[PDB]
Amino acid sequence: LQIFVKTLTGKTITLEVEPSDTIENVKAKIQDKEGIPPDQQRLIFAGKQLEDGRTLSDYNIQKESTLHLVL
Ligand SMILES: [Cl-]
Repeated sequence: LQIFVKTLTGKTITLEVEPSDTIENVKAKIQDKEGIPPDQQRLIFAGKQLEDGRTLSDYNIQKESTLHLVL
């Protein structure tokens, strides 16, 4: 599954994940890519706040979906 994550400057991160990856797993991938600590990351998809212990499939996140890092 390929997804995009936009940082707070609009920089695009491209990630490879599985549909049942947790948001915690995605946060670790963003940390590796950009150095942003997971506890400072807050992710939104289609206006929905994503929780660390839930999965991408729980939120209907699909191929080429874009997630946003927010304050
Ligand atoms: Cl896992």
